[PDB]
Amino acid sequence: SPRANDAPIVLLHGFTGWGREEMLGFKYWGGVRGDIEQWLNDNGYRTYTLAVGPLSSNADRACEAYAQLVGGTVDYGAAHAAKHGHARFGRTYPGLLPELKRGGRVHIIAHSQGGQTARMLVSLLENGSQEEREYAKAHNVSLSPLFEGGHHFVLSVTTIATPHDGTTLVNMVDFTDRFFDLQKAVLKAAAVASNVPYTSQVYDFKLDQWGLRRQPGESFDHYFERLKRSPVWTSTDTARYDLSIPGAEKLNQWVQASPNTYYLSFSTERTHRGALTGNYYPELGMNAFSAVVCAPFLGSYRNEALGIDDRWLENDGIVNTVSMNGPKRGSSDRIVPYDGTLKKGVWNDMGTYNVDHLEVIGVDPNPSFDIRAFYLRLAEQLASLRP
Ligand SMILES: [Ca+2]
Ligand SMILES: [Zn+2]
Repeated sequence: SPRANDAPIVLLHGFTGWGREEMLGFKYWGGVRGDIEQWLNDNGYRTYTLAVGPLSSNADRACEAYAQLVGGTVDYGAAHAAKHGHARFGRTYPGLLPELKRGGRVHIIAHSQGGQTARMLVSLLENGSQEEREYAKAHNVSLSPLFEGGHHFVLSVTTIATPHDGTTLVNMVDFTDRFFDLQKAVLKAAAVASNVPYTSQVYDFKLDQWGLRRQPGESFDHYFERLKRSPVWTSTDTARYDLSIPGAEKLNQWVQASPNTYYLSFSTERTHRGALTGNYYPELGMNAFSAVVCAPFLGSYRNEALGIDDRWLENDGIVNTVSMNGPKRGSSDRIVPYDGTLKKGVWNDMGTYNVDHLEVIGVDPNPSFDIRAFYLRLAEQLASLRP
């Protein structure tokens, strides 16, 4: 497979994922195994890392990704912003790859939620947003080029353990919510952290658009009343909604595979099936948090009404394996098993790997998994793609 393009690679993390300047240099992409970006760069593959909202909707993360790539101030869209009640504009970036404005292409490699974000970015680049176009013209406000349509700079999207159909882990959270609302707890924690010096050097929640921080002149009384009125607490404009079974399908109904882009999917499992129940159980070696908290639910929760059947029980500790090969629920995308030749406009299913959600990015150890070879082989396939 000879090298047919020299397009750069960008890495795109999933839910909770953090940038290279965060977490004391402990890399999301590589974890305890090393630095994946550096492995790629060392082997002749130009690679950069994106850092978007760890807890934000794919829509918000897509706009952030766009800005970080070509440069400029993040623009969530006037219509979207009005609808969800958060700021329209966000952070300002100088641009990682302005060449993309001048005919350059890029490969995106994404993990978990990042796969949803990457699909959405491609859809927005290709087709823009009709709602944002109409709103801008109707109200006479500016429009981000992201919503124009007619941009084609993404050559490939690779997803690793992505919940294209959602994960039933959100269903567990729906149950737990009755006694412990996890979304609200995390947001309250982020609101506190926003007021504490230095914390964002360790972990940057990137929730500026909700204004969780006390503003310069603001009394605690004003602040508290202002926070009480924020729509953020019960918003569906979050990663949680997009990761859920209903939310992922909603995403799938408009975010489709572009005919100009190669899509690769990698699936993951770290479980074994019980002979009597057909339930799936975490293998020894699965990271402890997933093994105790998530895997038991993922491997036993059924909802025949929703079409959550026995096929949903195999998992990698965070996401149901069947969700990973490509979007299916509410989707018209085609998914084909890899046959030695990568095809445009369809999901190339590259197979299922016996590795858990965190092991596949090296955050959890697994000496049996040759993670270097995994990513270098992937880079070689992407470089083989004919533009
Ligand atoms: Ca492990
Ligand atoms: Zn938003």
